[PDB]
Amino acid sequence: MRLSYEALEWRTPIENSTEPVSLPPPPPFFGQERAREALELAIRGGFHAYLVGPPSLGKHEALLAYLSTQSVETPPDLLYVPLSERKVAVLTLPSGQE
Amino acid sequence: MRLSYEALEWRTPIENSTEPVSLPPPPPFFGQERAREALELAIRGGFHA
Amino acid sequence: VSLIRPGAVHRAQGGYLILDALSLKREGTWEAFKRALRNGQVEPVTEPQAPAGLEVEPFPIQMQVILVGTPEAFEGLEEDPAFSELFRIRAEFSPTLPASPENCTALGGWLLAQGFQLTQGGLTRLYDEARRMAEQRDRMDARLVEIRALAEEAAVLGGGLLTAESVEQAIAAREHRSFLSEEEFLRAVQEGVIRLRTTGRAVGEVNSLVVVEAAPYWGRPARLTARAAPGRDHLISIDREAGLGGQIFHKAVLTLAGYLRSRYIEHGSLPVTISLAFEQNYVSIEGDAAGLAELVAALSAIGNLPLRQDLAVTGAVDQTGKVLAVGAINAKVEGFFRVCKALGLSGTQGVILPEANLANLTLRAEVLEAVRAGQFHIYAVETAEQALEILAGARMEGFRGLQEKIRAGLEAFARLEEGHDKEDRE
Amino acid sequence: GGQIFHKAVLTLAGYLRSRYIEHGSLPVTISLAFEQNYVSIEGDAAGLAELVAALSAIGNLPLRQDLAVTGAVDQTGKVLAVGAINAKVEGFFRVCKALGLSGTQGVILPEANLANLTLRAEVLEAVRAGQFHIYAVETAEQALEILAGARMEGFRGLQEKIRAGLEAFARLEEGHDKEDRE
Amino acid sequence: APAGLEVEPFPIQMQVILVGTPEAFEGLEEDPAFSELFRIRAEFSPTLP
Repeated sequence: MRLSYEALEWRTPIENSTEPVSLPPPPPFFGQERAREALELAIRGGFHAYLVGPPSLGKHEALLAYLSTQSVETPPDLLYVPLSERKVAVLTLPSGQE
Repeated sequence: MRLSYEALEWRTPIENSTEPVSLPPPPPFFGQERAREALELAIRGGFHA
Repeated sequence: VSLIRPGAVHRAQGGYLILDALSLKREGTWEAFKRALRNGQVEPVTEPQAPAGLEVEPFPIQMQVILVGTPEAFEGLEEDPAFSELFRIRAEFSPTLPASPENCTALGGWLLAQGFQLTQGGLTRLYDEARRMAEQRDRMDARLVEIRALAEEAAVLGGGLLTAESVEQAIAAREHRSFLSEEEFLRAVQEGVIRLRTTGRAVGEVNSLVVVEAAPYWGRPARLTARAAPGRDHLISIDREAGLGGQIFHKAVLTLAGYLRSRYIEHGSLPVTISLAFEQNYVSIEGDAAGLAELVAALSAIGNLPLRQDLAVTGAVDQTGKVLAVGAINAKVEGFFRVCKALGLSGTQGVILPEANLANLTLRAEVLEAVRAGQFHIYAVETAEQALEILAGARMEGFRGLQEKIRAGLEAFARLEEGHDKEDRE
Repeated sequence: GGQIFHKAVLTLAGYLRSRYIEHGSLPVTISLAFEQNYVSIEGDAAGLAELVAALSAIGNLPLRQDLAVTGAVDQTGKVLAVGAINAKVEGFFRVCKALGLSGTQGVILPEANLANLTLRAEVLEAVRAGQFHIYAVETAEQALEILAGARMEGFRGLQEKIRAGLEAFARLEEGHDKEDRE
Repeated sequence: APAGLEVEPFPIQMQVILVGTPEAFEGLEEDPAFSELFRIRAEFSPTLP
């Protein structure tokens, strides 16, 4: 059958090409409910996750933006203690005790 | 069909050869409009071309 | 102990260590990393000519590791069962987002946060181009950096403000910067080096549409010729026999052979040998998008049907005759439109594309304007029979029909085989 | 032989099978050989040459050795453009000059290569003097007509002679089968 | 060296303009990061009108 122009037009109509718009920033992983839920679970449980996506999806940047909003207890001041002149170990202390 | 000699000539005829030609230097990327415009865009935007 | 430099693992404690799977796989440090995660062994590396070292006590790990990588980068990494055991949570990004006002607003907000100042026209054009990149009409490309790069080019070319004209200029320049191959092909076609007929009718010739497998995927018609000769049942794909056809192309040719063999049952084996050749090809054809084109070409060769050269036929076909969807339909249709425009639009050129690609048609402004004026047509077919009716300008049913003409052609070829074999016997 | 050469040979076979359907199949086995070759050839620029050679072999048509033939041919029998046309034409001119110009040697090249004909000087003065000819063809039928020096249509034409040769080969195959069966 | 220098890196303000034959980039365009980094393509037409 011959396709009419009406059934072929796809461009969303433009009612004004001026008046610059001001829109609120979207939450990280917008339209990516699967990845955002997986990362919510990984953060909640402390599991090691891994992000998968075709390249140029900005996985590295949204992930950092999403993690920056997170809240965690103050990380302990880990420090190397010499158990001898030959052996050293990594020791974690509460913040400010180092 | 046989091709006549007039249909096989391609060399531009020479009218004079004793006078040394004098011409101004061509702009960079002459004939290369696409490359020149691509570099213009890269320089204007600071992209990596 | 005072000379131990902390690494990424040491400053990731109590937090998250973001890594690229490419670097872990490429640098041979995947084994050491999984050993640090499983056994809690983090030893500061030392140059190979070291006098001695420090026997670092095993170090419990309190971090979360979030690998980031392409699916191809991880497919080289699930081969180790330790990867499945350690990284249990799989966060996967959909290549496309649904096309909706909510996602348009989200894209606008994201681009505004990125620093661009969007007019409504510019945002709408960027969202439409995202849908075009996704190749869908109801889905938009989820590759936000690609859209950000296009937005940056639009800002540069428009003066910093993203208007519809600026985004159109950016897209036009993006097409024009990689247009050299298409310019060369169009010049060759105009000069006559690559002979493509976009007007008139010819028998056994179909302007099959192919996609160049390099650069921006430019579509371009490649004339296909089918020759029906009496002989043993054999569908000869010249490109496949010469080695220019891939696995999928060979599967498509075999599927066409099966459809032809099973469709016409009035003799024994199919009484014709069909030679399908992509003229002027000289390259490897490893896709299945010409199945319908070469099928209608074979049918025309069998039946001596004069096929219209205005219409370019694309789309795969199964062995029951039904046209299946193909990808990159936008590229094929726009390439054929470019080739028609170079030779001049006669007001009857068109493209025959599968009915399943109604949702994959995101044609440019020029193609849609040509369709509006009637200078370019788009035909949607569900079965190969409809494609043949549209090409030959007749109907299979009824007398003087295409089906009866194909039957008559097959009967003539079978009679020629009969005559030769009887002459052999007598 | 490269993949393109095999494609050209298959295209030639398809053209021969489709054009001559007077019998249930092409009743001739044609062997095409580039003699004194000893090196792989990968292009399809010889499609028209081997097509006219095979047609002459079928029809017992004596082709002129004065004219060289270049250019690919599709299944429709339309001569296709080929690259390095200047190199081929000048090479044949050098060979003709070394063996002495007889005033009739020439080259048959596709009509689509007229834009690509940028020949050396000596070839051009040879053409001026009438010592070298360049024939542009767009159909293998025209190339065969020029080589064999006869019109394809009509009585005592090349087409009828090709059909007669094919008929003779078919009748001898028929005689073989009939004798063997009986 | 026994004790190296932990040189902290510096911001980049340069623009990179690679030059190469089409097949020199054919082995380099298959890297997905190349497309994202180098956006502007400057094509040189091998023949001029």
